[PDB]
Amino acid sequence: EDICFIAGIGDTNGYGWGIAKELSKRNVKIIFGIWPPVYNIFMKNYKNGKFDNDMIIDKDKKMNILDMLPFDASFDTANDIDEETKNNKRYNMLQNYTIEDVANLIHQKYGKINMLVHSLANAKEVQKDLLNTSRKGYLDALSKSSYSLISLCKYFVNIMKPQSSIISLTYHASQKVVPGYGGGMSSAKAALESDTRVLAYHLGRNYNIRINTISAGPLKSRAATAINYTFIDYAIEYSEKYAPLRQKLLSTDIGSVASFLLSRESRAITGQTIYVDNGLNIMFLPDD
Amino acid sequence: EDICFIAGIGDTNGYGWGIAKELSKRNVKIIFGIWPPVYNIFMKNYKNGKFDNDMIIDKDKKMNILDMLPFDASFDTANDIDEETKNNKRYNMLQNYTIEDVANLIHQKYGKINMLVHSLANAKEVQKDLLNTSRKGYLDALSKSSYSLISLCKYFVNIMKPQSSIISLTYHASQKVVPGYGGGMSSAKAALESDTRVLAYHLGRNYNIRINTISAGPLKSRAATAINYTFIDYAIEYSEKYAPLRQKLLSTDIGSVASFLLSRESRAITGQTIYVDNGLNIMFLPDD
Amino acid sequence: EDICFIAGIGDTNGYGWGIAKELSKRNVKIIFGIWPPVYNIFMKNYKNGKFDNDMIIDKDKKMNILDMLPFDASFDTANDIDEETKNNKRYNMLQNYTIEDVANLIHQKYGKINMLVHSLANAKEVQKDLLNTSRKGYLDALSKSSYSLISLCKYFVNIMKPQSSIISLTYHASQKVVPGYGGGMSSAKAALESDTRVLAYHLGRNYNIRINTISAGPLKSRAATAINYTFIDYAIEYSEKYAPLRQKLLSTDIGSVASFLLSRESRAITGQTIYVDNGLNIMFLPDD
Amino acid sequence: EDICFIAGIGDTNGYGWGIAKELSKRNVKIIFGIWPPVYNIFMKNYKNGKFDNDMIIDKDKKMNILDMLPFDASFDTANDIDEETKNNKRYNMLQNYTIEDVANLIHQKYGKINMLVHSLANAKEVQKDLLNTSRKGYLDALSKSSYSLISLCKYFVNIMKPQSSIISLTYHASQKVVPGYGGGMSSAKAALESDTRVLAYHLGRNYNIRINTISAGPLKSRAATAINYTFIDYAIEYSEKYAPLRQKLLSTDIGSVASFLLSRESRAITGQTIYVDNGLNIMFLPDD
Ligand SMILES: NC(=O)c1ccc[n+]([C@@H]2O[C@H](COP(=O)([O-])OP(=O)(O)OC[C@H]3O[C@@H](n4cnc5c(N)ncnc54)[C@H](O)[C@@H]3O)[C@@H](O)[C@H]2O)c1
Ligand SMILES: NC(=O)c1ccc[n+]([C@@H]2O[C@H](COP(=O)([O-])OP(=O)(O)OC[C@H]3O[C@@H](n4cnc5c(N)ncnc54)[C@H](O)[C@@H]3O)[C@@H](O)[C@H]2O)c1
Ligand SMILES: NC(=O)c1ccc[n+]([C@@H]2O[C@H](COP(=O)([O-])OP(=O)(O)OC[C@H]3O[C@@H](n4cnc5c(N)ncnc54)[C@H](O)[C@@H]3O)[C@@H](O)[C@H]2O)c1
Ligand SMILES: NC(=O)c1ccc[n+]([C@@H]2O[C@H](COP(=O)([O-])OP(=O)(O)OC[C@H]3O[C@@H](n4cnc5c(N)ncnc54)[C@H](O)[C@@H]3O)[C@@H](O)[C@H]2O)c1
Ligand SMILES: O=C(Nc1ccc(Oc2ccc(Cl)cc2O)c(Cl)c1)N1CCOCC1
Ligand SMILES: O=C(Nc1ccc(Oc2ccc(Cl)cc2O)c(Cl)c1)N1CCOCC1
Ligand SMILES: O=C(Nc1ccc(Oc2ccc(Cl)cc2O)c(Cl)c1)N1CCOCC1
Ligand SMILES: O=C(Nc1ccc(Oc2ccc(Cl)cc2O)c(Cl)c1)N1CCOCC1
Repeated sequence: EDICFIAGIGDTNGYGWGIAKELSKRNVKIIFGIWPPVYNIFMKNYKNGKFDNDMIIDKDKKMNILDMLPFDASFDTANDIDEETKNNKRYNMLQNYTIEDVANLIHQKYGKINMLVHSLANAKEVQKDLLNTSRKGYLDALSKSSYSLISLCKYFVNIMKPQSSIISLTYHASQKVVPGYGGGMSSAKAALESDTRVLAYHLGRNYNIRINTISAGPLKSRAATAINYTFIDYAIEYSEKYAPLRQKLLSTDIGSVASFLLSRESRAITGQTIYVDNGLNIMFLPDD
Repeated sequence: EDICFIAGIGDTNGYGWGIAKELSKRNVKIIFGIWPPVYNIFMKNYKNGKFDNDMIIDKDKKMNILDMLPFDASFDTANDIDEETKNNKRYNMLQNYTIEDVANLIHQKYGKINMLVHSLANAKEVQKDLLNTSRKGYLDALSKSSYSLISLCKYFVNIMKPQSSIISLTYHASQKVVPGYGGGMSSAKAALESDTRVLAYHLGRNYNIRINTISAGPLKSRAATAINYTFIDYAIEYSEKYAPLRQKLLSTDIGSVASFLLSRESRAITGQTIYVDNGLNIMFLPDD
Repeated sequence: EDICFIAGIGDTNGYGWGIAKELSKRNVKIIFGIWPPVYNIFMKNYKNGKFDNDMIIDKDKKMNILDMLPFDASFDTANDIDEETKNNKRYNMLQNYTIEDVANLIHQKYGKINMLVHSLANAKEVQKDLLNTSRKGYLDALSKSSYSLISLCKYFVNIMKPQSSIISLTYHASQKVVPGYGGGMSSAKAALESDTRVLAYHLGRNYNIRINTISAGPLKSRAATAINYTFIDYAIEYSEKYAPLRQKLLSTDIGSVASFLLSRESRAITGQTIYVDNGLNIMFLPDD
Repeated sequence: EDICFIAGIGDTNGYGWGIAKELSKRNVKIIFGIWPPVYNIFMKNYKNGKFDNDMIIDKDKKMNILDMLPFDASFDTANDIDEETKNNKRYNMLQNYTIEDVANLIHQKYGKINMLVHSLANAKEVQKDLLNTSRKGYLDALSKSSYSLISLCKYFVNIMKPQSSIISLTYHASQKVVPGYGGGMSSAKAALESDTRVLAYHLGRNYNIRINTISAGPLKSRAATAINYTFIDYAIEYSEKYAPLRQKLLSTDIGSVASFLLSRESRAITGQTIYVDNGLNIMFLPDD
């Protein structure tokens, strides 16, 4: 009897969605954590069947969405959330959306979960290059994109079965330089990729939980479109031109590998950056 | 209905067998390629029921062994087999056992296959360390345990459908040094992990076929015992003491990962070393 | 005519000192940036000849200390420094010790410098393990240990000659897990190691400056003693027991490599993590 | 007063020569080991002044060539040289040219040496890609360009002082794929980079000798021209266009790094691949 929390959703054009579709294939209950600023739009959009098409699985199954909670990766507990976001139009008429508040809500309603997905990123200044990034700007990126992963584990470790599994999405910009991947994201993902290891050790030895990370090719998600003729269009162009696998990478191409990593079928794998990127990661020089 | 060729089983105590079992679970049909030295024993042993306990699958399955063929990875085509090997006690009574000849035999009997497993390694002077390995010994190591992959691939690709997948097995002693892993075994493993990428580019672009490699943790196999209470018993103790996951590492743990990679679930992963080893590889210092 | 700024000093038992001794060997003017809280103790200690012994270079040379400035890697400009540290006993009777204020002071007095050393770390919670680290705690570590490097480059790029060179000290805890290396340091060093690359590209293409990083073995510095029978005593124990180079790693063992990296003799090397650690980094399993 | 043996010079257009020059600058004495095919030409050419322009060092130095010996890296001892090679036009008139024989010759003439350079690579089927490389071709690649290092080391160690150092040259196509780098050259390079560690452990612990390897950028050498406006001209264009450092890569750039590693300045570095390549290796995506 299986439950998965997915932290990081605001639409259906991302990897979290990809991941939720493939998990559904093996009958796993999905709990979405939506960033509060878009929680209400996402919810109204759901009710109104915008995703009814996107919720279909090959074999005549609905995606089994157990619940849909506001979730904000920038605050660990209730006592971390500041006054300005306390007023905030959007945040104001929701509650219990810190990391710890949602680890509780979920636990409260459905018991122990046993799969966890970190699928979120923010870098206020992704626009700028690493050199022109401000401290405040850089640290937000690390807080929201890297630390949040640790913070999830701490709070969710307590509501997880043993032999549970955690994942997290990463990008190659942390190993090799991609110009334009600014704001400290590259920085942020390096730490993620390393924290993944150290967590794998603490989580592995103490609770017998596994944690891994998926290094993803480029997908024209709502968030990648925000980066920028958008660098995501160029990343996909190059990738489909040059990657050893000449096909088009789909969000479920990631979903399947994730479903695998969240399953027992992978009990011997932990602390791994796993590359799901049509093989681009292995190339040095272009063919032309 | 998929068919897979596993190159290099001698007994039910290896990773090959582990991979055989887990594939069977997913209902894929098994062609075993066996080293002539041990062909007749394996065959005799199999007939006498000795493997019957070992062919038990959890959900009351047997094992779909489609065939058991003599096979030797040193010989590419028939004009390679030297007059001595040709005439040897073991080799004289057997036929069609070069890489090309079994690629043909299998094709005639069962048509194009879609999965290919490389689970053999060999090295004359394995007991001698790198410095004291002869040229003859080292090139032999590489020939048997590295090149056989490139050759398996040259010949087998033409009897494989597109979207098919190929995996091999490696050891972490290619990346960081474990002394006692001699005779150029480290060298061959490092070659095989590089070969794995170059081939992922050629096979990827030209056949839309994927190739990957599992860097496995330590197992008490027949051939791991051969290294000179032995180095493998020490390895298994270290792993079970110092690895993030303190569970005993089972060949079916590798088995199920190999299964995953050979399936369509892994359609966007290629050219990668995947570690299946309880996460030992992430450790720098023993905590104790 | 050569000048080097070294950001991160409070005594003579660290790597910055090691680095300053070896640079002196090739007649490079040294400018120390001391953390304000210990600036005055360090200065009084200097005047009183505590370091007169440590200032000797093999070949009858004094270390040429051009100047000694208070320097605080946690504030980028004057407008970043808060009220509490504005009162602060220690900080209060010093001025111009932000990153930008010192890039100016130096420039003002001696012109363009042409070698830059980042040799500093802070992680408030190094005591704890990654899991038990707080957000505030983690982000301090990244701010002080990782971001500061970027911040140096931005401000110092402007007072550097072209063909200048920058370095930074790192630790293997970012690639492989060392238990006990907590507080987000591991995290911090990963980002450093990656920022080093991305900076190498921006700095390389724009100003023709090189930037590299030195991955150091363990040294019983004043700061390592603070970590903890102190994990630094254990790190050295293991290292001297097991590293391929059986000798004792000295702070100048690092100093020489740094002097090399800061010289023109290395004009083709950039964005590199360079391991100066008696070779420990390359080992998997112990000998026993 | 140090002596170094450079294995593999054919002309003044390679990295060997570059390494020869930079060493000379540091006043170390040069023993050249030359491949018999080109021995007589090199020698004749040298006598006729043709290299005199090329032997200019900046600070009005010449070059301290202590000796120029015939040398062939395929033959370990004299009982290896087959009757055919023994009798060949080029090989018949020359003597003491196996790895052991020159290790002896040099010892008799000049006593124990302290520096050792490995700047040779060779591969029969370099023009064919990995998939289409024969077993014969590949093992030949490995024999010549990989094993010769392990053998140079077995024999030369006993005519080397402790604290001595050994370097070899590699290409980045061992890590990420550059197609056109065939015949198993990628494979040999990957072996050599693994060999480099295993040997750093054996030589480190048993002789207190260091071994490292320079992964060089592209140079218009004689042997780089041989690969089939050629692949190397494309390589040089890519490097000079897309690398962080847009300066033209010169063999003396490698030269001076090799010098550094062979000196005591690098006493704490061993088993490493050091990249000397204008930082190209850090790039994932071309910015343009
Ligand atoms: N698509 C790609 O090109 C690509 C490639 C490689 C890796 N990735 C990674 O995959 C992951 C998913 O990104 P995506 O591409 O699916 O785009 P996306 O827009 O679906 O993902 C970003 C999501 O995170 C949310 N978010 C931001 N801050 C948050 C916070 N504090 N709390 C809760 N939610 C928050 C956003 O609202 C959004 O829903 C990211 O970590 C990204 O770094 C993406
Ligand atoms: N066992 C371990 O502890 C371990 C750990 C990590 C990696 N690996 C790797 O996994 C793979 C399989 O390991 P294993 O322990 O299961 O080995 P194993 O005990 O199954 O023996 C390998 C098999 O290959 C066969 N073989 C040898 N030479 C051959 C040739 N020329 N042609 C055809 N067949 C040949 C042998 O008869 C043997 O049955 C190897 O590549 C090994 O490097 C093993
Ligand atoms: N010795 C080792 O065991 C070892 C090993 C590998 C790497 N390193 C790295 O080497 C570098 C130097 O450390 P060390 O071992 O020489 O110890 P150290 O005590 O000399 O270095 C820390 C110095 O940084 C200073 N500092 C802290 N925060 C600062 C700030 N905001 N502004 C200015 N200065 C500040 C401290 O006062 C201290 O002088 C560090 O980056 C460390 O991570 C050390
Ligand atoms: N040139 C480049 O663009 C480049 C780039 C990266 C790495 N490298 C590496 O640097 C090293 C030297 O490269 P290079 O371009 O200077 O080569 P090169 O043009 O100097 O040729 C190598 C030399 O080795 C000699 N040689 C070949 N086989 C031999 C044998 N069996 N015994 C003794 N000598 C032998 C050849 O005569 C030749 O002079 C090689 O290992 C190469 O892989 C070269
Ligand atoms: O954080 C932002 N950007 C952003 C950028 C990259 C991201 O992810 C990736 C996208 C593509 C690749 Cl190829 C890799 C990625 O990791 C994500 Cl998920 C978000 N914002 C919010 C505030 O400012 C506007 C944009
Ligand atoms: O090649 C041989 N030995 C050998 C050594 C390692 C091997 O594989 C591994 C086993 C354990 C680990 Cl931990 C890693 C491995 O790679 C294999 Cl399959 C075989 N021979 C020939 C000489 O004696 C008989 C066995
Ligand atoms: O930042 C702190 N600790 C600290 C820890 C490790 C450090 O460096 C290293 C030391 C050893 C190795 Cl082996 C590696 C290192 O990177 C440094 Cl320079 C500082 N503090 C200040 C506040 O709390 C008390 C201790
Ligand atoms: O082995 C041969 N070719 C060859 C190829 C690459 C080599 O080295 C490299 C050159 C450029 C880069 Cl960019 C990388 C290299 O490693 C070397 Cl020294 C030699 N032969 C034999 C057949 O024809 C004559 C030359």
